[PDB]
Amino acid sequence: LMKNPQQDSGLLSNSIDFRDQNLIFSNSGGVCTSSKDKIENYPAKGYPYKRGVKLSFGDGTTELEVEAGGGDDLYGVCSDIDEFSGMATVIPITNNFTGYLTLKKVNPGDKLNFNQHGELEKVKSVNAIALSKAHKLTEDLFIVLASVFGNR
Amino acid sequence: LMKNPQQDSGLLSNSIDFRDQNLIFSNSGGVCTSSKDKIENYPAKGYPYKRGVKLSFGDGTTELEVEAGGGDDLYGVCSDIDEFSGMATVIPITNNFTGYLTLKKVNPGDKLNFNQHGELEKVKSVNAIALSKAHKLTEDLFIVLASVFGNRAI
Amino acid sequence: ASLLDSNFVPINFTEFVQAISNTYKQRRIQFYENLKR
Amino acid sequence: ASLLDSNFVPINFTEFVQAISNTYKQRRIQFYENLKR
Amino acid sequence: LFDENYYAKAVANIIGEVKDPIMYKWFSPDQIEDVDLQMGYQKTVKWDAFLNANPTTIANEVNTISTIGFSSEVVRLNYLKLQYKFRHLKQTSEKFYTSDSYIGDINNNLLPFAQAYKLASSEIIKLINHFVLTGTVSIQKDGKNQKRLLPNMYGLLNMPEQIKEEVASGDKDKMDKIFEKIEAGLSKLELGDEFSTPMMVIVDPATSLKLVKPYAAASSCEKWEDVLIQTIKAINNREDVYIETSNLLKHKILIYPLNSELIKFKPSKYMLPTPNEQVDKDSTDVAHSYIDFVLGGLLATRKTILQVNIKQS
Amino acid sequence: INNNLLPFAQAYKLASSEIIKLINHFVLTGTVSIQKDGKNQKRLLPNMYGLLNMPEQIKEEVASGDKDKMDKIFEKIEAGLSKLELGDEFSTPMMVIVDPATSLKLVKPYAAASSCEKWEDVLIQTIKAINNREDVYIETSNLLKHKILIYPLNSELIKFKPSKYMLPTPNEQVDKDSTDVAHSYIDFVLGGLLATRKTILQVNIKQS
Amino acid sequence: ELIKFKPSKYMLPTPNEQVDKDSTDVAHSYIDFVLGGLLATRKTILQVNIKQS
Amino acid sequence: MPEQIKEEVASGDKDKMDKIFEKIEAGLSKLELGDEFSTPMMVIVDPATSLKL
Amino acid sequence: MKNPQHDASLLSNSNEFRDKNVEFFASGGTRTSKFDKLENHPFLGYPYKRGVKRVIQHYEPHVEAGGGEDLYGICIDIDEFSKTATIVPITNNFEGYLVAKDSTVKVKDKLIFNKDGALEKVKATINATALTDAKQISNEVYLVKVAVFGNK
Repeated sequence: LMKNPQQDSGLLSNSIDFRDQNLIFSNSGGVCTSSKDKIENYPAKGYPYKRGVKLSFGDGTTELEVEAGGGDDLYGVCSDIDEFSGMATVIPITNNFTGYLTLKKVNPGDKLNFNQHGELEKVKSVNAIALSKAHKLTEDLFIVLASVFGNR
Repeated sequence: LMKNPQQDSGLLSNSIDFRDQNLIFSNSGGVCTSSKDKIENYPAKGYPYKRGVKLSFGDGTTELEVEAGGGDDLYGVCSDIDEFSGMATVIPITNNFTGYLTLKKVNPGDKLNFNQHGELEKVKSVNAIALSKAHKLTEDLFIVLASVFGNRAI
Repeated sequence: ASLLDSNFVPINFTEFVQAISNTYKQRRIQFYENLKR
Repeated sequence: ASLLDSNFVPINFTEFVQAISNTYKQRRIQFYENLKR
Repeated sequence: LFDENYYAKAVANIIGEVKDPIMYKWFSPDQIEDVDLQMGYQKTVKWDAFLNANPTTIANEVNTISTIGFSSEVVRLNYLKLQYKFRHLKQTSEKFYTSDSYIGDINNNLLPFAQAYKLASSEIIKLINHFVLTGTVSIQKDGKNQKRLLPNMYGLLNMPEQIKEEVASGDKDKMDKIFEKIEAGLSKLELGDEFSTPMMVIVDPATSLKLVKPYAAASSCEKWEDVLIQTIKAINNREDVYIETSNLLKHKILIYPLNSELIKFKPSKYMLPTPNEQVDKDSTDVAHSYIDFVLGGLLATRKTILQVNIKQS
Repeated sequence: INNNLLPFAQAYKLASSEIIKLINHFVLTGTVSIQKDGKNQKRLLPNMYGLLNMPEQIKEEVASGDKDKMDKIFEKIEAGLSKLELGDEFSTPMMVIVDPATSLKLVKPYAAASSCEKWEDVLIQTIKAINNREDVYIETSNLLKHKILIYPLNSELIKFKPSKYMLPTPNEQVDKDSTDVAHSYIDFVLGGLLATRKTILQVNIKQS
Repeated sequence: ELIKFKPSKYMLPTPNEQVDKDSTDVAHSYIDFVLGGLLATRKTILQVNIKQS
Repeated sequence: MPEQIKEEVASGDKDKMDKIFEKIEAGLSKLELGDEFSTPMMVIVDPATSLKL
Repeated sequence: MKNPQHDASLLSNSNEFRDKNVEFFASGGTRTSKFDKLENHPFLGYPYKRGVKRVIQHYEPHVEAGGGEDLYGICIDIDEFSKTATIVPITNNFEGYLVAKDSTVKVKDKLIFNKDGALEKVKATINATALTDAKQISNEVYLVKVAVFGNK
């Protein structure tokens, strides 16, 4: 549940190969990015990293936040998190995105949709297309290369 | 089937008038272009020039390509092609576009949609509005000025 | 080298053809000089 | 012009790129000079 | 320029640490020639003659005589421009990100421009070496999801019209079977009148391990590597034979001559990574930079490369 | 380029090179053909033979199952060398011509394998056993195919008397017309190999 | 500037070197010429056709 | 030469010089010489038109 | 078209002299006489190495691929710039490689030109004899060596 946990080790690790080196949870942002992409930041409730987000409102005392969600509430996609400030970098749904996102625990061409917890699942509204197959990072953590290009 | 006229011209063009000199197939891009527009390129499959495109996948040996198409598979519009490298310039459907596009073989204000061959036709899923009447370039080729702004509801 | 110059002695048929072409060009120039519109 | 000689002063990015290319070629030549199969 | 462009100054002060490409070892100094071109093509014209029929016997009267035909071939080499983008810390903001013994944010993986450029250039050079060896561009170990390149863009391992031998899956452990396939391919090679040249062999680590076993009771003096060197010397007229091991290869052996007349590598002078002038700057501390590089330019003659693939099924 | 037309000098050079290759093939094998299969052969005159088809010589045939056994190959070679009859001209250098595959087989260590000696050295010693310890030369030709040819380099036994016009020579006639295309002709003469009987050893390793 | 004629320098008739000869009194000769090379700008030539129907 | 001014005189008016010259005026108006207008002009006619002129 | 070797990816090897002439660029005939009549005609289409017919329509008549009772000659060479085809009239015999319909053509077979100008196994209209088996060069291109010596 951390983008880049910090732990010391007694040994260096040799990077033997330069291929399939980017399939890690700490790889933030998009695989292919434009300089004209619109990027926002919101206070984060929970850990919406690599997940679709929705706007959540309090009792008015504090400002609105973003939490993991989908369906009809999908506001954007969280692509980075600064843990010191609790800030979530959000790409709005009106802007297309290409990158690795959390997948529900799927092959290229299958059309995906966001669920209640902000995870991708095989099929309504979101335009999500799988560009690869599922990759298992943790026993419960699966990622997939997806293309988000708006709503139908 | 080519961005630039295949046949070499038999005369020297007369550069006198400034009006009605842009209704040509070699007019790449858009009539009104913003410096903040997001532009991508893709390996071209076929000749999707001035047509709506979709993402095409194969066995997986090579990367995905873009080919002329529309309907529920619409991903963007192709506004330029580099023939040497086979590169198609794509403007994502999430970015609004205004320019000349191929029309199926129509008056201003008519609502249009993209067909299976990436051609605009009079109407459902895509917001496209014609800003002029069809201009005939070839006996089988017509272009129309259109504004495409996202995907509509229902 | 033109056929107008009598001192011109061609060596081969290539030189002869070149001389014929030069003769045609010189005749055209002379015609435009003589012509009085 | 090469980056190996610190006396080189690039005026613009074009000369900078040309200097980079020359430096790469010079290092290739030096590698083959120091190569012993 | 260096009084105005910190990024250019940093590139000039950091370019030295980037190591040399390892593909230089696979070629001779006379086999590499630069071409001044970023994207485009180069052409070469070669003429050839052939006999259309048996010769004609001249006896008595005859005017229908067999003919000798001629042909021209144009070989085209394509060169393609490619680019990568990377993020880094801004120079003015580096002071707030310095630490006790390092500069950069470990939590967010943000780096100074010089270090980011050096690492990115190293990765790009690895990709270039992989292309030059195998002729494909991919970032997957499976080798799928490849980039679609232009035609007439090949590597040493996928060059068409060359000798290709396959060791069966059940014989992958038998070095004698592997050597049988290698010998068949060496016999089928056609070097012509340029045969007297040093030869180059590239092998995988497993094959390198198999080469040190004694030649087959087993011989007590000579190894399979020595036998291979003698066999290749037989066809290259006792010239030098160089052996290299590459972790890029997997159960494949490449044998080819180091002669410029048969195989020539004409890379672009801008092939190796070069910084781009454009820098993305916002009101935050993150900036972006671009690296350009050019791929293409391998030319070879027909039937001059032996490619042995050992099936692992 | 679009019509495959060359100037006369370049066309002549290329045609002469091809014809010289054909002449070399005839001299080595005694047949004329432009096919790799060796079929559709031009019919030649009698008393026109090459080194490989010269009649009344020694012929040895290695069986298909033993194609890889260099020991069986050498057994046949020794039998043929015993059957050679050089008479009083035996003290002469000898010449061996092999195909590339056999040339590759000849560099293996002699067979357990023996150090310091190869099959090539064994063959040279065996031939020196019959040519009065004279010189032995080995050549590789891709024109041969699973063949080994051994013969003496002595003019008293084998003599090549070619015509003085054997190599390509231009003809005087040149076809001309109103266009830019002309035609030329090249002449060459084949024949003239003389050999004494039972002085050539031909070993054929059968594959099928 | 508007209309220019760039003929080949071999446009006008030129004899050919080849002459057909026979055993009779008749021989044959050849003449070569080259066609093409007119260049004009658009809308600079007026062509009036009087229909004689 | 394509992309040039073409005018047609009707069959019933083939003997009316006023109609022919009206078509000539229309074509002359539609001509586009640009800034190269200060140049001599050439008119080529057939014998019948020369007779009518 | 006519010369498919101008898009070569690598240099060819010119050491061998056998099996080097069965190509689509081998224009002309295998054996040619100085007294062979050659006629040049305008063409429409791709009549290279095929039987041709005259088409009369206003322009002069042109030649195009054809055969049967309409056979006029055989096209042996083309100039692409001038779009002109060199034709040997059917009254003159010919020996050379010509386009065949399929790969079922064998030696000694009697052949006929079809409507596309391709040679197919068989009364007949012309005398044409196959001297070799059909040889594949492209996936749909077969050439066969044929002696055409008049009409039946």
